[PDB]
Parts: sequence; C-alpha cells; structure tokens
Amino acid sequence: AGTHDYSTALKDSIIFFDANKCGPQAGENNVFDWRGACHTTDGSDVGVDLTGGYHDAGDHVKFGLPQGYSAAILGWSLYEFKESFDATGNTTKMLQQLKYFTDYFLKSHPNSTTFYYQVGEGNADHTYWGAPEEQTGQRPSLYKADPSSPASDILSETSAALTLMYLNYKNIDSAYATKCLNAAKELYAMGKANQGVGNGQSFYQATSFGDDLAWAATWLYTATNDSTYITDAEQFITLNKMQDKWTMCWDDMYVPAALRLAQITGKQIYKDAIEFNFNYWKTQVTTTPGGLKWLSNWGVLRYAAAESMVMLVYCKQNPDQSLLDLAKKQVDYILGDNPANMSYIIGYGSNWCIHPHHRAANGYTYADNAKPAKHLLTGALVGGPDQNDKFLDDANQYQYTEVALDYNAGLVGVLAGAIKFFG
Ligand SMILES: [Ca+2]
Ligand code: NI
Ligand SMILES: [Zn+2]
Repeated sequence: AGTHDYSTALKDSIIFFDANKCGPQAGENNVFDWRGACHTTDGSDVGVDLTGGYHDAGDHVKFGLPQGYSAAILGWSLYEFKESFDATGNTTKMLQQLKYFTDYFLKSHPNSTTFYYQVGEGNADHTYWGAPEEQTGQRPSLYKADPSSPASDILSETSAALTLMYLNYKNIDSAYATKCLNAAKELYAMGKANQGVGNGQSFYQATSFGDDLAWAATWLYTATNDSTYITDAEQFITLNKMQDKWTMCWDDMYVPAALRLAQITGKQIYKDAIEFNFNYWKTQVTTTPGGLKWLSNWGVLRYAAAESMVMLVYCKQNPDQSLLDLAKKQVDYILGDNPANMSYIIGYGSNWCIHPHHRAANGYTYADNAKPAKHLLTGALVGGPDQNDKFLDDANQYQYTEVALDYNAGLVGVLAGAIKFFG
C-alpha cells in the first residue's frame, strides 16, 4: 500500500499487554473489559507478595527471562524513540505497561541477594484451559536466584529493564526511578558474582549470559557515567558471537549489546559485529516470495520485527537507506502487504487471525476451545506464515497462531521507529 497507518498499529501493539496483566490489579485501567483480577495469591507459598507482572503468552506462567527481556525491549523503544510515543499520544499508556513490569520486579527482590523469577509450573498450567480469573489453587514460586543459584541472563535483563525505567521515569517520579536504579545495580551484582544461565524448564532453555551481562552493563554506564561498567561489558561479551547469524531475542542479546558498545567505545570489533549481522540478513537470510525475511519457523514475524527494530535504532546515528528499506518492507508485510492479504496484528487492518492461541481471549473451556476466539485480542502479533507466505488460521496450528510478550516487545519498538523514519 502507498501509505500505512503506523500510528494506530503502535497504539494497538501497546494495548496488547493489557490482555496478559496478572494480579489483583490486572483489571485496573485495562482496556479489555473481559480481564479481571487473577492469581491473587502468588508467592504465598514462600511468604512473599509475588503478585503482578504478566502472563507469558497464551498461558499464565510468569517466566523470568522473557519477562525481563520484554520489559527491557519496551523500555529501549521508549528511550530511543520517545518522540514517536509523545506525538501519537501513547507515552502515558506505555509508561503504565512498563511500571506494571517494574513494580513486579521490585516486589520479587525482597533483599539485596534474592530474586524470584518464575511463578507457576509450565506443564501443569498448560493442562488448564479457561479464564485466568477462574484458575484457582496454588502456583509454586518455582525458581529464585541467590548466592548459590545463578541466573545471570535473567538477572541482567531485569537489571536493564530497571535501569531503562530509571532513565525513562526520572522526570516523572525521581524517587521511584532511583528505587529502580538501586535494584538494577544489585541484580547486576548478583549476576556477575555467580555466573550461569537461569532456569526456564523446557519452555525457555537459555544458552548464553555473557550477552545479557554486557547489555545490562552498558545501561548502567549510561545511567551512572561509571566507566567500570564498560570495562565489565567488554569482558563479558567475549565470554564466535561477534558474527551472529541470528537476531535479537530473549536468549540472544549479542547484537544489541554490540550495537551499544560500538556507540560507547567506538571500537572496530563491535562495528564489524553489527555490519556482519546486518549484511547477513540482507542476503543470507531466506526471503519468501512475498518479501518476508524468514529466519526460522517458530515466531517468524517476531524475528523479522526484532531485527528491523535494531536496524532502525542503528539508523538514528548511521542512516543507511538499504537498512531503512529492508526494515520498512518487514513492517509493511506485517501490516498487510503480503500474499495472504491479511494483517498479522489482531484487531488491526483486515482479515486478521480469529484463532489466537490465547486462553483469556478464546473465552471457552473444555465444554469449545476449538471455536473462534470470543474476545478481540487487539494488538497481538501472531506467529506468522510459512516460507511460502501461507497462513493457517485454525485451532491447533500453534506455530501460526501463537502470541507472546516477547513477540510484541519487538513490534512496539519497530513501529515506534517506523513513525520516526517513515511516518
Ligand atoms: Ca542470553
Ligand atoms: Ni504498502
Ligand atoms: Zn494472572
């Protein structure tokens, strides 16, 4: 299409998070009238209030790595493209989504050396299909990080999310912002003190933490101007990921970390890492007949949006028309410029997905979970099509209909960037 409404898509992509809010206050200032208080006793098994935060995807477990990653990427979006949010009147709502994340992180850090990062057990949670408000019983505070239990990647992403909140909220509530920075410093300290990846069951199997430590370190530098953090960062990022053939996602933050280090240190090694990844996506990554960069089969649009966001952040200082064109094509494809003639953002554009893999939106139980979703899950980015640009909008095809926090995190960022460069 000659013109696209990036403004409305941005608003919708932010609104999506309201559908996954968890806790006694989940329904407060929530755009969806079908969402209410849920899992109000989280943390009761360990004597700590662990309510709040967000359900991970179509399920209700709160997984630490994607929870932290999502909060960090959303915070990065606001930090780099603030003008886009202000101009479209989305800053207020965005800040509310972010504070819902940070309030949860702070409550999950009872003392300086402890951090609870998973509420719920994946296997059991998935045997349930119904509204989160009616899921009773006891959820276990399954995992926590402490001096004897490492979770460097989770702790670092959470630290980055908290530091970004300090940067994005200091002008609104400096006291709360500082509380976030102090917590961010402590979580980072925990992460480098005992090194190793955190636990995510078989659902979120992590493979690297050096990328996260480096990433968290660059933000602490931006907030404190303390060079020691960069000394740490240069060491952690090298723990060959300098030739990353993947992209930014919950498990791999090597590209974003390299981008910030190139900006902060000016070293060629980091500039080369970014150039490699970008050039790899330009010609090596599979391209569907429809023009979509297809990295892998699961959450394919999530990957295209994430890489595009990184390229747009890079373009702020180093405008490269080849990058802007690539990024714009991926975004436009998601919005409706594709062989399937459908918007991949539910509730936006035309002929959107009617079978999202989301319990709350579905609205049925085991009496009809195969019927079309009863409620409109506005703003959700679905898994996406196959390498032939085909989309199967039906009940059991999860690869196509899955939705998740980490999927939308990158979408918000790229849309904010699109408004700046093409808006
Ligand atoms: Ca990692
Ligand atoms: Ni178009
Ligand atoms: Zn809940």
